[PDB]
Amino acid sequence: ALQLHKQYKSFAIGSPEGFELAEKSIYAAAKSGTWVLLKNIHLAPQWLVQLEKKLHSLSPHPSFRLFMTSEIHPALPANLLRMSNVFSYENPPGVKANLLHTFIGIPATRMDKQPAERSRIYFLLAWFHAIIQERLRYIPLGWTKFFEFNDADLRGALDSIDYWVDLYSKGRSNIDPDKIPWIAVRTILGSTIYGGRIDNEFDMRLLYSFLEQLFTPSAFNPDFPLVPSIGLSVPEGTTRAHFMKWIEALPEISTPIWLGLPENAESLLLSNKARKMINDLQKMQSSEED
Amino acid sequence: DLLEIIGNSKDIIKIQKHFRKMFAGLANLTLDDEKTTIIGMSSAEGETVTFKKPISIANGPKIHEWLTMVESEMKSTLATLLSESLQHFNQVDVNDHSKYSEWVDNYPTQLVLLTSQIVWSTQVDQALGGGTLQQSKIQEQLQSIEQTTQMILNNLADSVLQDLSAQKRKKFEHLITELVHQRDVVRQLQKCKNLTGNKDFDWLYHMRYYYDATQENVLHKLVIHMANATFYYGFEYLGIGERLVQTPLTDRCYLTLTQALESRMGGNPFGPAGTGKTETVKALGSQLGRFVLVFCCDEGFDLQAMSRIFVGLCQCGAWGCFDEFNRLEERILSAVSQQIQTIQVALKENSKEVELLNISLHQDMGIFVTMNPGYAGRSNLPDNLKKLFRSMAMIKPDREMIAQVMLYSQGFKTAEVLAGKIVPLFKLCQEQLSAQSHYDFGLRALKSVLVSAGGIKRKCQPPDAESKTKADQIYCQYEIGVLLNSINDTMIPKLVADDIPLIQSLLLDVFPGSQLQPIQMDQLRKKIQEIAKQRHLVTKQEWVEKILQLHQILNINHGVMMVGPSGGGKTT
Ligand SMILES: Nc1ncnc2c1ncn2[C@@H]1O[C@H](COP(=O)(O)OP(=O)(O)O)[C@@H](O)[C@H]1O
Ligand SMILES: Nc1ncnc2c1ncn2[C@@H]1O[C@H](COP(=O)(O)OP(=O)(O)O)[C@@H](O)[C@H]1O
Ligand SMILES: [Mg+2]
Repeated sequence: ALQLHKQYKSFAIGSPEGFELAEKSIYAAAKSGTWVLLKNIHLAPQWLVQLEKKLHSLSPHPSFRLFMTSEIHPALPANLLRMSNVFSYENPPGVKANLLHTFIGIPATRMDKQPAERSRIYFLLAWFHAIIQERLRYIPLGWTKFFEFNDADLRGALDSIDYWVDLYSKGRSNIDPDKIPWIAVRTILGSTIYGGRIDNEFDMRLLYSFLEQLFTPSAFNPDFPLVPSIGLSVPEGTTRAHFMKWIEALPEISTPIWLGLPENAESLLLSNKARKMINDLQKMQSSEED
Repeated sequence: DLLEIIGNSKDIIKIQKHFRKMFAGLANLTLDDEKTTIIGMSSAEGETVTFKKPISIANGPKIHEWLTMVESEMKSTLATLLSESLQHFNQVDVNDHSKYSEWVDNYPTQLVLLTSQIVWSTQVDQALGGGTLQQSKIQEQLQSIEQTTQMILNNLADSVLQDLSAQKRKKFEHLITELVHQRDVVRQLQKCKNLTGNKDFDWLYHMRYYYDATQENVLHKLVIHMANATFYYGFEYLGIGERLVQTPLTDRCYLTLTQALESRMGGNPFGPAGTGKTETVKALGSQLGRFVLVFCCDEGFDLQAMSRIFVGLCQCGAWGCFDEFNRLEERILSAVSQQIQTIQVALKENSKEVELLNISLHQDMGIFVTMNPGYAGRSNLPDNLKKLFRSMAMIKPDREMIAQVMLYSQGFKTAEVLAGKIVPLFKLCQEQLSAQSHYDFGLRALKSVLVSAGGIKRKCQPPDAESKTKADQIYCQYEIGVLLNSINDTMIPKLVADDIPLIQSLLLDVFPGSQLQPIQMDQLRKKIQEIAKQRHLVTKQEWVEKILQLHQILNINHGVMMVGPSGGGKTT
């Protein structure tokens, strides 16, 4: 909307006020020929039924464009999807792709400030985040359930790191990795930020497994292994750019060995996908008969 | 109600009722013989606190004016009074239970517990030291503290036996609960060899309370710490109310919620029903002296009243706890969820103002939502709130440990064992008796039998190496008996016929050398048989028994439901 340069108008569906201002600004938005954006219309299951019927017989001008937004939610009526160009969005696979998504939210402006060890810590946080999220695609091997470790958890974890780094080195160009209270760091991040949502006693066992592996003083030692079997260890660096150049040199494909799981974890995954597919083809072939 | 309040502005007696709606614990203001000046504040349980600076409601002050003043003397008086209690306790011979109990009365339930935790914090800090004290030493300092309390506990462990007010009774019960937390924490610390001192996280993990007099403002004098989060006591009068048993799930929950408040995020405890979710958010607010308002969602929910309430939640900096949040009509779920999002984004940003439907936003406020878990690990919170809340899983409350402390405060001395037996018991009855829809073997239920056992124990009388042993054994079985007494009084009466031999059999497994006693209403039994012949009623033993369960229960609850198939003898 910015990039292109055209009157833009957003709106979050869910409120009482949300329904009306909308079936107006948008209606008008049409003849004028501007753009509109509704987001999370799925919250209005008993509403789009109307938005549909309307939009259908709502002839507009060439330049118009009504951009809606949603989450693969069964409330969306067919007609609504069928009358628009649907575009699907999925978190691509891989630890490398995971790291890049995380970094969009770690500005050099925040990461590059003293101590120099700050950046190395941010990277360890990001790598941690990638591991526990990639293991999500291996349930029930990776985790017992689907824990929604989101992006806010990372931000919160950074706020926490930042607190301890500012306590033990505020104003210095270097911090001592052994003077830092790692048990305190691991616990806040484990039991409060990322692990509050865990209701099992073994999935908590597993999260701390990774926490204790990456957030200890020895992790600051040069050539710290991340994935030994493949020779991959933490890069030496003190700036976001140093860490990005390392990320960008990683293979697009990650294997379960990266996540501390056996490689055959991938076999179960590739089979379940083979079953989902065969199963799907069989459906679109049954009706075609019946 | 605001109108009614305004008009009757000077006829206070008329407003009192509405106080339970503007103050957590303040239920009624105590006036002077002329009814022209407020001398203090009363709690629902009957406790009283006379203000230090009397307030006049005649001198001039209009409605809001004088209420704004009570709100201040409430905080003012308690803060000042806390200092006086610190000074009192500061000089008291812990062993002399006399001058000690003499101190528990000079102050509000609320303060006695704080004065207790302020000390304990400070004492533990010193024991651990500045991180330069050979283990052995610190370890000695802890035994000391760890033992000292265990003493204070015994005394109190005997007091609750002696006849005393429901008011004073709940105050010791509360103190018996906090003191068990104190020693239990220290005990942990004692299993800890390599301790860094006043700073070893094995200690910073817990909630500690520090009082720094050499601070201007009385309010800002108490500061609560937990992990790295810091709070000012709100000094909202709570009355006696309730205290939970600081079970390890509780402290783990305090850590997640305090960290959330500290991160300007909301609290979202989740799990099945009956795990201590809403109750824990309530004990935390009470711990930081906040005004906590719980909103019941599984009911007709007023959206219009919510808007108005969000405004005062924001303006007073009070706590809103939505109970069973997701059990709300999808439309209202989105309504409230959209308002919470605008307030919570406001908190995160730190703005002093909120733009709801500008207003001032009190930094101390907090939103909390409880609910059952989502599908396969997923959260049930609404998308828009997901990244705005810190969830906490509360799946298995520490029943054994709750039961245990719960009994100790009731007087029982063998609470460790009794709790280890009454908890698997409930678990068994739950799954090895008919599935009648009315059996309730949840915590709340488990606590009813414990609290009754208490009353019952207040109406009963207890009876070389080899000696102590017999003697313990006797006293031991004595309390076991008291517990069975409550088992029969509040459990088997609700049970249906076929489930009585099952329970009585089970009870035998769990309490081998002890059996159910017959009811001794010798008087009533006669009178009942006196009327039974008149009414032609065949007086059967299993029948008369039921009447006595009715008369028993009726002496407890003011609301009873006689139940069973038609022509089962209820009416007669
Ligand atoms: N730590 C605790 N100490 C004492 N009692 C508790 C504790 N946790 C739960 N309970 C008891 O168990 C019951 C739990 O119910 P509650 O927390 O109100 O519902 P929910 O867990 O569904 O929100 C409460 O009535 C409370 O008395
Ligand atoms: N103790 C008794 N001995 C003999 N007969 C009884 C006795 N109690 C009740 N009955 C008879 O059994 C019937 C029980 O019905 P009742 O208990 O009064 O209704 P409900 O069980 O629906 O409350 C009555 O009609 C009464 O005549
Ligand atoms: Mg009847």
